[PDB]
Amino acid sequence: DQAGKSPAGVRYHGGDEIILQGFHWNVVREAPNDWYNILRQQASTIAADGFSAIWMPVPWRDFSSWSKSGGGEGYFWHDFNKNGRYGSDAQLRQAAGALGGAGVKVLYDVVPNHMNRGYPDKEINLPAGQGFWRNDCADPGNYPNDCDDGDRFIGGESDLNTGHPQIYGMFRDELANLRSGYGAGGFRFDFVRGYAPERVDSWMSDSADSSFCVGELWKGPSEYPSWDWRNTASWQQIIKDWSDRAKCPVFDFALKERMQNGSVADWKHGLNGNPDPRWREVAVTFVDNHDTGYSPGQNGGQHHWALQDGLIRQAYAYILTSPGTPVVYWSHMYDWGYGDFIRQLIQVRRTAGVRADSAISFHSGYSGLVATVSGSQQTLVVALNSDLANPGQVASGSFSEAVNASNGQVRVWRS
Ligand SMILES: [Ca+2]
Ligand SMILES: [Ca+2]
Repeated sequence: DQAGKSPAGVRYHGGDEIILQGFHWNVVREAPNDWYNILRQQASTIAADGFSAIWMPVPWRDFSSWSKSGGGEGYFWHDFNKNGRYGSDAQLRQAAGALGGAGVKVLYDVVPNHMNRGYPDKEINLPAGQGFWRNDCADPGNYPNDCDDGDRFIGGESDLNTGHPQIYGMFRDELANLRSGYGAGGFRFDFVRGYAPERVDSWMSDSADSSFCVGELWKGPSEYPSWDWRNTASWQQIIKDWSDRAKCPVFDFALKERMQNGSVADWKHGLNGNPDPRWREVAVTFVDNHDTGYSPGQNGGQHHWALQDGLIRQAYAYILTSPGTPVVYWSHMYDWGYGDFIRQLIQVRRTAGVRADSAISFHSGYSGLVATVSGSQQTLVVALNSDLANPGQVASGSFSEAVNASNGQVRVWRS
């Protein structure tokens, strides 16, 4: 595993990560108080399957509950105590130690934008009237105010002033605590529309400068005011701007938007397909997560923007053979039967030496998506939902078949 920032200082940890999202939405209900135990038992399998990193659930305990129903998943934590719904503090340390010991770096989901302000029994008790909260200031709507330089979560009454020096430092110190005591190799930043991107750069500089970073900016052009250049920008431009200012890789919601709304041919318009390596190498690609996708259990999870059945293998073949940094969803890998296919694709990626900045060229004249990917060791030809017959139609050189699945709807050849 190679470390290192990008030529622009973006914390993509060498560009060679292959990430597992290590939970689904209903874990706290399907495996009560037992998930860290399961992750520890699975650590050697996760490593054998080829993952270099695991995105862990929010480690801060969350005892919220609402009624559709949910709660406890981590995104409405009430303090940093690790004895939450995924397992105990001791069980987390054991899981992180087993994962890191197997070569899987541990990335913690962290939620700075808000906390369960009203929870009656908690270690973090921030009064009103000192500037600790968004709503200490006038709050006319969902946009920055004088106590919060980003957007708000629902009504905003639980949004923290993350730029207040005491609140900034509270998170700074907890990121350091996760690194020194819980084996953190980096962080996944939740709801980054909620606070300044520069604050993520500051947090990482202070507490984990050489670690891996990724932020979730999920905000389409139409959510920006009419005077904001982002209101008429592409999804790529919006998330790339965030990554520039955070010095952090960013989830490729431009690719997700094309997978949900466009054709397979159109998947080339994700951030990870951009011909400028400074653009595509900061993309963190994914098929579904705990929010967009289904989960086992109640209500099928959230499924807010789920990829249809018929495209799952194509989508995994695309992200695992292409630039950017790919993320595999727990339930596709270990619940729903795509594991052997994904295992094969990870081996193909590693054997070809595809990394976050590998070149990718898209070919016209065929149906579907046809791409040539320049790995450090091999060239790949990838044909998804395509009438391409063979790689010699689009590439020079000698090729052999590496993947052929779904009646030829997923084909990969390697040089
Ligand atoms: Ca690395
Ligand atoms: Ca906020």
